[PDB]
Amino acid sequence: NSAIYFNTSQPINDLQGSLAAEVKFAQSQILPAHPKEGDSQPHLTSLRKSLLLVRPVKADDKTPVQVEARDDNNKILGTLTLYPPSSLPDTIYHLDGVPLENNRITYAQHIWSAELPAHWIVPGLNLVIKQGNLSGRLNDIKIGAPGELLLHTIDIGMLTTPRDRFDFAADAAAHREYFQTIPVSRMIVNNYAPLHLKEVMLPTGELLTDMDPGNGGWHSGTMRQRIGKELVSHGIDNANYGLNSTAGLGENSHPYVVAQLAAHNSRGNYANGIQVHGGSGGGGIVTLDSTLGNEFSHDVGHNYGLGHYVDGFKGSVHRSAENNNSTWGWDGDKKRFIPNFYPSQTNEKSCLNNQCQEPFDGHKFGFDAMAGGSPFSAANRFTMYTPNSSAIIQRFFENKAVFDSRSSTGFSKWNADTQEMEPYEHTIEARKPEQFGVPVTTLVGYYDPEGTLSSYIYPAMYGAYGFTYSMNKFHINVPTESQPLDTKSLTPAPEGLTYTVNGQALPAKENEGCIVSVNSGKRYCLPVGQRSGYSLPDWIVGQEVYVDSGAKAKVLLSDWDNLSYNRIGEFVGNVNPADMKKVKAWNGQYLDFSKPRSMRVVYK
Ligand SMILES: [Zn+2]
Repeated sequence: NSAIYFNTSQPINDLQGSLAAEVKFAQSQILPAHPKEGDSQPHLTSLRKSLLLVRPVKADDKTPVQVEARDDNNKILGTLTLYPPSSLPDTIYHLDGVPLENNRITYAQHIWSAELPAHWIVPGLNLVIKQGNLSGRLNDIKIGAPGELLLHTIDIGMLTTPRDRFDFAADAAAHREYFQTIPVSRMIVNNYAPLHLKEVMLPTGELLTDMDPGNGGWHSGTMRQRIGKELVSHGIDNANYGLNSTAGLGENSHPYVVAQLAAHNSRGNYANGIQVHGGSGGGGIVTLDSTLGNEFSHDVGHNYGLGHYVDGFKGSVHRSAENNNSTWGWDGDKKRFIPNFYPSQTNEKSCLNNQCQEPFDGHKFGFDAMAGGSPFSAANRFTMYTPNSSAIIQRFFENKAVFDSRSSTGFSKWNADTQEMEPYEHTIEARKPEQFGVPVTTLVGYYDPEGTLSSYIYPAMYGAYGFTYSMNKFHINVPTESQPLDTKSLTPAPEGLTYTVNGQALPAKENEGCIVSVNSGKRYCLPVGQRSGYSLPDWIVGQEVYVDSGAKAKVLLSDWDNLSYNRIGEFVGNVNPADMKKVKAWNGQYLDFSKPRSMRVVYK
């Protein structure tokens, strides 16, 4: 017994030409080239590596399939030679050993595949697919904004020590696992040092010690709101926006211009004991008890503009291929599909408001993460969003501005009319960061502007990545590099504060020059006036790389160890591997610098 195919649906042609083929892309999920009538699916997100699935209407698993990609200007981007149906990526339930029958599962039969680089996924992209003498064109590809998510993590102890159970924050792989489920180009997970509050001061001017006089719970308690949410979370969000002061009561003062969320763990001593907070999110905040699984995907989901049971059954239940709201996930690092069903054969149906989705070969179909869904396996510790929710999440990111160090305003926002990221003016009067994603010391507390009395500065909060600038609530970001009716001596920041970047690597700064791994996105940066050691670090040597040079900088590369034999190539701006292969060197010849061995960063 062998081969159990998920998608047995009749392929519909998506091309204009000789070749009849169905086309699918795959980022945070498998998405169609042409969505069916009444189906809600996300479209391609700009600047994110995409799988390309080609299913010829008239099957041919033998004749080589090729893809020629062209940009808006009709310049050939590249040519790919697809993998035969036999080489189609497996499920994450597959095991290595040739004769636990999940290994039989395969997405579909007769599907050809390739990987389209991130820099191709930009509005204007057109494909020409050829299968021998046959050819077809896909020239109406919808590509959305390169969406961004900035997520802060802090563990708050309120009249107690921090819980120390923020699994997500302590696990880099979880940041990566979550990135696979959402339709963004870039995700930054910023670590804040845990906050310990032995005393708690309220905007009413009431100092607490020992316990909050009211009751607390999962969704309640005064501290949970005033401190956990407004002071800490909206404090971190507001400081990054440059707002020096806001009211000590309320959430409306938060501008929420960028998709910036401050996720926390909060527990405090109340008049009914130590109460752990959780189960909520919105307006740039996340109150998490469980930081992995459904609670994370739901709470964060709320920040994307989502409610509960989005669009009833049609929108909330994961479906088989003959239906709408049907898809499978994609793990772009593992190079494997994430099926929308549990690995166990329980023969259970998935129902909502009486409607049901029948199981796939015994496997129970999942659930949106705003309708009580849960991860399928430890392969991805997060809940898969249904195509309907994923489409809403995508629209949400596209409509948000982005912190952008290369922008004249420090911000960029998508122009749906010109199909490009354009500068966005942030208003406090114009407000622009002096420093971008630098370590930060977030100073926080309350002050009485009229006086008489009770102004209180809280202990300094320390972040790995933030933005710096030149009763009421104060929230100011100071660069940690500086070293730090009330006065308080500020403790220096602890050591190991680190942020994570998933997807698109961060851009090179003004007087900086990088080479970046096409695979991992891990950068090797040097400032202007600096060179590498004798040879580049072992990790980057032999790797497929792109150059990212700052406005005031120039990148010098050699294909030899030490910038030797005058075999130096000059790279300015953003240069891709294909444009690193025939570059004129200082020694008057054209050389390949696609696998460099030494580097130097100069001005100009
Ligand atoms: Zn909810």
